Amino acid sequence: AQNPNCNIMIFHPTKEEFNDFDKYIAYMESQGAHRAGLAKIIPPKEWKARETYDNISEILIATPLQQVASGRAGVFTQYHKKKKAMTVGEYRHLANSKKYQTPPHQNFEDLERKYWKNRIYNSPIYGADISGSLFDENTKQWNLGHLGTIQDLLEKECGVVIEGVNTPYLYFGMWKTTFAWHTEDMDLYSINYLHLGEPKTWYVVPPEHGQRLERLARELFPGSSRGCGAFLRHKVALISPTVLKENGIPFNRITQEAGEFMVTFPYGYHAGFNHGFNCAEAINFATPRWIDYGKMASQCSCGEARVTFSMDAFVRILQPERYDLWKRGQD
Ligand SMILES: O=C(O)CNC(=O)C(=O)O
Ligand SMILES: [Mg+2]
Ligand code: NI
Ligand SMILES: [Zn+2]
Repeated sequence: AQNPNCNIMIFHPTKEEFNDFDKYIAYMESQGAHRAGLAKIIPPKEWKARETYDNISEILIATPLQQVASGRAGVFTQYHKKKKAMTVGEYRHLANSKKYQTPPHQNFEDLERKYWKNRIYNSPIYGADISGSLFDENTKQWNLGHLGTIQDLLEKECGVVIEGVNTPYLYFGMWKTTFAWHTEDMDLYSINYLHLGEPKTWYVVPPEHGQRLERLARELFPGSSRGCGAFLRHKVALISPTVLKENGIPFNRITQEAGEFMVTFPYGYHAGFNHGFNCAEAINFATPRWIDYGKMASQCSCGEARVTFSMDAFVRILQPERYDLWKRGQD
């Protein structure tokens, strides 16, 4: 069995290996990369996502989200308070202001310490989930707006033709902006490219141990657990590495820098934070190996998780027993 300790693997494809996306994903899995839940892919030196970022400040963040925390430093939830629209230029200036800027630090480890110590005492503003792409249309390799669609994959594997579309999303971050513990919708893969700026630290639980994290989360967030049998789908709960280690939960960590891709694998729980002003692009995708995870994915039916149009068909075809209850949650 490849990668039996479920370590995060880092890949350095050549320019030739970077041509066929699906083939490279399947290669990484042949080496056991999925067992970690997360892999890093460093593009060949000849590749670029676009020519420059000199012209992005006019993008609009229509609904910036202020991430307000409740709890204790290692075990907290966050809620998103909607703020007035601002441009990326405005948001960058805000990120760099004395109130929001990254503090002086020695290295990534010192910064990680500071994040876990102090996160809850601040409310950083995240420009998340913005439909769009920063890949040049002429970038032919690993262009996250030109991937094969999940609808087409389900059609190829299962023969059924369904409605829905699959487009990328931009994320503008600042110091302390946080992504809560989650798997993807329908336990899909994700791919995330850090276009520019400061790093992003990731934490991940191997898919084979995801239920250990869920059981801890039910213990740590007992009201939430009574409200919903899949409350991590609400994407609000944080648990620190120290707390994970105290409770024997297997996990790994890695820091993504600008110019790097990360892939999350089906049912790989992940969480993390941004080091400073940055911009990432991400999208969900599927492979044939996903289909069995899609069929078994938990679902939030309490009404909180509220998701895209395209998840309807995935539930309807892969989980017909659950469909009626899940759709009641959506409506
Ligand atoms: O970058 C972020 O804030 C969160 N991204 C992801 O969870 C992902 O790419 O799957
Ligand atoms: Mg612009
Ligand atoms: Ni994710
Ligand atoms: Zn719910």
